[PDB]
Order: sequence, then structure tokens, then C-alpha cells
Amino acid sequence: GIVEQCCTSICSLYQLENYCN
Amino acid sequence: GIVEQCCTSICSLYQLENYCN
Amino acid sequence: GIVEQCCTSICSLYQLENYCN
Amino acid sequence: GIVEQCCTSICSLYQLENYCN
Amino acid sequence: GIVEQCCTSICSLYQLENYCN
Amino acid sequence: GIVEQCCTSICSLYQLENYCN
Amino acid sequence: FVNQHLCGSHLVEALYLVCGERGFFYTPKT
Amino acid sequence: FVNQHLCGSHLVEALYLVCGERGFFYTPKT
Amino acid sequence: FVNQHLCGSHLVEALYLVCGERGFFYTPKT
Amino acid sequence: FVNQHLCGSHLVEALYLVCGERGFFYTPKT
Amino acid sequence: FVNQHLCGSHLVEALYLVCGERGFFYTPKT
Amino acid sequence: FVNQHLCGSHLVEALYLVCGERGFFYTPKT
Ligand SMILES: [Cl-]
Ligand SMILES: [Cl-]
Ligand SMILES: [Zn+2]
Ligand SMILES: [Zn+2]
Repeated sequence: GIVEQCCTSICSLYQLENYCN
Repeated sequence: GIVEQCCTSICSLYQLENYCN
Repeated sequence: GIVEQCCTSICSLYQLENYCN
Repeated sequence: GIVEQCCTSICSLYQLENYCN
Repeated sequence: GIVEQCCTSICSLYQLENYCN
Repeated sequence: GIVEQCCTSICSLYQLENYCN
Repeated sequence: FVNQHLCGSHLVEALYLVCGERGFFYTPKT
Repeated sequence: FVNQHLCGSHLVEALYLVCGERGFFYTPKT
Repeated sequence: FVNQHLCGSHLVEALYLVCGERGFFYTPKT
Repeated sequence: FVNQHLCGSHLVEALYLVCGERGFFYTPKT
Repeated sequence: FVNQHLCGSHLVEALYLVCGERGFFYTPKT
Repeated sequence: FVNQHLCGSHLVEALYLVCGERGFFYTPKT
């Protein structure tokens, strides 16, 4: 999930938009 | 809603807890 | 400027990006 | 102290109330 | 007090330093 | 640079003033 | 615990600490 | 923009920034 | 609620949240 | 992305996330 | 250093950075 | 005052605190 995508790995700001409602 | 309540008025941690998954 | 704009009005991340080195 | 209880180890929110005045 | 001063007016880091242990 | 001086190593608050404009 | 006055990103911080590994949803009006 | 490690409270701050009014979910169990 | 690791500035943010008006002490030497 | 309302240290946070390892300059008026 | 305008949790942040390992007390009015 | 490790968003928060109105540059490549 997010933690893996963005914390453990790295992510863009666009990826983080995946978790918007 | 909670987002607006906590800002325009006050809210509790117990009320916050309702937004946990 | 940007510092004042984002606070008194609104700003975008794209506008923010102009301040990157 | 706090650092050991809450940072080094983990603590609850109730434990953190131990450090209120 | 300091909490109120820094918010309603301004305060310095030197004034802040008085609240260190 | 800053990251080395202040994150990797440690720095004072006075050192951080080196990066003011 | 004490009552809170929380705007913007301070709300999200507070939800974060409160919910922990449970996580939360942030759903403002409009 | 860029890619960085965004963890804990920093991650939900970034979600808040990016999503804003849309709202978001922070669901670390997945 | 939950239990997490709360360190540095994150710890005093949590103390602020929990204590608020009561005030608190942050005394890392102990 | 959504538009932002950012004061004080929230602006600096937003610049930080946006610029990453590129870094940024913070230059308020006066 | 420059003078500061600090409310809420921003004050606590500022105390944190200023005092370091000495720590501090946060004591608002009332 | 003190010396601590100041990293990432915490570093630019400290720069903001210390520099304020003067403005600052955060240039991690150096
Ligand atoms: Cl951290
Ligand atoms: Cl604010
Ligand atoms: Zn704020
Ligand atoms: Zn942090």
C-alpha cells in the first residue's frame, strides 16, 4: 500500500494522488 | 463535518477517533 | 510575491515549483 | 523518562498525559 | 505569558530560551 | 553543505543563519 | 485529554496520532 | 516534481497537500 | 486509541495535543 | 493537484515536498 | 535571529528547536 | 542555545524559524 509505495520505497506527488478520495 | 468543526469550533480526540479505519 | 500570495490568496503546486533550484 | 517510554519504546496517548502539568 | 505573547504579538528566540529547563 | 553540516552532523542555530538570505 | 482547535494540516496531524496504524479518512466538506 | 521517502506524519502531510478538499485515506494496513 | 514511537519534535507535538491548556514538560534528560 | 492556502511555516513545508532534492529559495516580502 | 509570530503547536516546535536536550516547559494561560 | 540533527522538513522548518523575513535557501546538493 501507501507505506510501501511512498515510505519504504519512494513515490511522486502524482502517485500520492492515488490515495485521494 | 469534523474537518470544519475542529476548525470553526472545537473537537475532541474521542470525536477524531470516529474517523479512524 | 509567492510567500504572500499563498497566504492571502491561494497558490498552486505548479507556482511553488518555480521556486525550486 | 519520556524519551525512553515514548520514542525508544512506544507509548499511548494516556501515557503521554503523564507529562502534562 | 510567553504562549500568549508569541501568538498575539511577537517574541524572540532569546525570550523562548527562558523556558528551557 | 547544509545537509552535511546540520543533518548528517549537528549544527547550532547560529550556523543555520549561514543559509539565510 | 483536552478539546482541540484544529485547522488545516493540524487536523491531519491530530488524526494521525489518534488513529495510529488503523489509519483514517480525511473528508472535508466540498 | 520529485520522488522522496514520505513516512508517518510526513506522509499524511503530503496527502493533505496533494488531495486537499478531495480528502484522502491513509490506510497503512493497506 | 493506539501506541506508536513518538520522537523529537513529533513527541512534543503529541504532548501539545494531549495536554494542551494544562501545559506540559518535555524533559529528555529525565 | 489542488490549490493551496499556505501561511507561515506551511509554505516552507509545501516548498520542501514540491522541490525535493532540488531545494528551493524562500523569499518573502520585506 | 528574527522575531517570531507563533501560535498553537508552532510555539512548541520553536521551543523544541531552541531548547534541544535541555527541554522546556509549556505553560499557557488558563 | 543547542546543537541537534536537523533533517528534511525539520531542517527547513529550522531555517524558516531562524531566517524568517530575511528568507533562506535550502540547497541540499550544496
Ligand atoms: Cl522523522
Ligand atoms: Cl496556522
Ligand atoms: Zn499552522
Ligand atoms: Zn519528522
